[PDB]
Amino acid sequence: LDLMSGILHCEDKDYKTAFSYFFESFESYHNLTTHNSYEKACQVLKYMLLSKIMLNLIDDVKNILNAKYTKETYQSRGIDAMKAVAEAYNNRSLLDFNTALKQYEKELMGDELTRSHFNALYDTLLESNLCKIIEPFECVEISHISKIIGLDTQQVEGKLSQM
Amino acid sequence: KDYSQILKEEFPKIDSLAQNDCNSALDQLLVLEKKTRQASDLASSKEVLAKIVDLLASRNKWDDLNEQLTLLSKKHGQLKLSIQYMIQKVMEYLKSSKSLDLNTRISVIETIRVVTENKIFVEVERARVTKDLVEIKKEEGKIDEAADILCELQVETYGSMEMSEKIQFILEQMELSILKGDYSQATVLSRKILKKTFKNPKYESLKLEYYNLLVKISLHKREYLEVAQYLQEIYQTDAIKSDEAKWKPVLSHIVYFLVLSPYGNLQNDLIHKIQNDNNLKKLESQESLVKLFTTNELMRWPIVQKTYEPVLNEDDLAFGGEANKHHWEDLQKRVIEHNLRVISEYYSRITLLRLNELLDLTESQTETYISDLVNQGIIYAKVNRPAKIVNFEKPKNSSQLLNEWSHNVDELLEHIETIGHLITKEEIMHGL
Repeated sequence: LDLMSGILHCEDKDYKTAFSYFFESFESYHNLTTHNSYEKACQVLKYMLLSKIMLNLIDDVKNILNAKYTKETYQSRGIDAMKAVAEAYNNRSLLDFNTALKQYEKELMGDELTRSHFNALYDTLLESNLCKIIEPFECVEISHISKIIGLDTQQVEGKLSQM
Repeated sequence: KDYSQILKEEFPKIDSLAQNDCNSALDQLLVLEKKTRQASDLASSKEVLAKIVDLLASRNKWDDLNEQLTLLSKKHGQLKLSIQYMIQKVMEYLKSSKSLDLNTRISVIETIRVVTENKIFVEVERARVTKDLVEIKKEEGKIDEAADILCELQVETYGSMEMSEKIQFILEQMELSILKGDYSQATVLSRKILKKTFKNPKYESLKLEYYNLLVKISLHKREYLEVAQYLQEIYQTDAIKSDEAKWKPVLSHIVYFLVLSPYGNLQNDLIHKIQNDNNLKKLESQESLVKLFTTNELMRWPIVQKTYEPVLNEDDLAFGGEANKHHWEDLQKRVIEHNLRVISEYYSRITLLRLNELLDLTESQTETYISDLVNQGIIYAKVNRPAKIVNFEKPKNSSQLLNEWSHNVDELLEHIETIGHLITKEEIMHGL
């Protein structure tokens, strides 16, 4: 019941409320152990980290994966896939984001529910990628920005006037 | 009384195997129990109850001896505190026998329920028993089994007992945690024993572990802010137990750590240091480089960086050395930061053609380190690509420009007031 509660909050965002149901659910699936399938507990761990990424919090994401008592018997490439995404989201670059995007697409993106979130992060991190390019303030070349991000000129200029 | 006649009680059982020794211990168990119970602290002789250990030692396996301690643990044992003096007897024949009993010694520790289960903690014995089992695991090549045993022992801390020896027990897991491959486990242990021993004076053997474990954890972290902190604390304060010949070169690595760290508040403290200027020339050579932070032109630095590396690629008393690339990996990144801080505090604007010649880098490598310092909130510089210049002047509002002008007006009144009082002070020489 608490699992499907936070899922309905994905459309209207406001992930601070959905995180309350995701945190309380992890204690329920962890106490079941052999009484249920281990795959169900792995999906709950994904909903907690992906909800904190939308809230733009780096420390709260690293407090779980780096903690050995949070994962324990639950580990896989799909769980560690969010670690590379969190590092790419913190650095705000499409180089490390797209590197693990197509590699884990058969694992991390295998869930159609969470797939809609990565599509929003495409335009979200791209606007965040421009923040790392504008670090030397103003007086930068538009053509020089397109060569760094590696996209079309019309595609970059469309996202520059958006922000 | 009856305790002095124990030698003459059984004549024949001394020269034989004496299979009835198990029955003789049970007969004395019920008799001496009613005469002591929990009333008298020390009444019955501990040697009488521990005599069964000396009866069968090298003439029988230790499996039957552990069964006798199990029955005494479940029963009263003639006293409630008698178990305290029984395990003290167990620690004698262990180191005096060895031979083929080293392999069976592991089963002896695991069989005893006092060292395993938690008790009233009158022992101050089992702490060394647990360490003996871990030393066997380290000799067998198991890094994980050695660190996991002492991890649960440090959870229960005795009230007082050993003071300086207990510190070594707490610091023992920190040494085996890094060997396990995780340095984050020893971080929690450094936040407990260090605070309690901060105000207490440490002896010679106490500070030997802090000289290593404190800088060893941050060694793999590659963070030099914590390396030059805990090291200088033990170095500057006391540290008179060591030899002054090897004590001076320790400072040579301390100054080298300030360059790899993002500056610090300890740089000016070592400039006025007495022992830093004199004695070893490497101490003054690295100290002379500290005054060059503001005057850095980057011109002569790679000449020395490629020629003289006394503390750079050669480490002895601190890091012990790793590789030539590892020590120079973060070295080149800091030297660039030393130059950019000077230009930001000197040049208001400079062309990219000249800035690349001063940094000895390309166009891509130049804007890489400059843009990284902007996000860290250190240097704010506006790079002008069309003009091919970088403006280091930060913008100021109208209130900030008028505020600094107000400090000058108040400063001019100080010079007017100072000179006003100097006329009367210098009137002695003028009116002479």
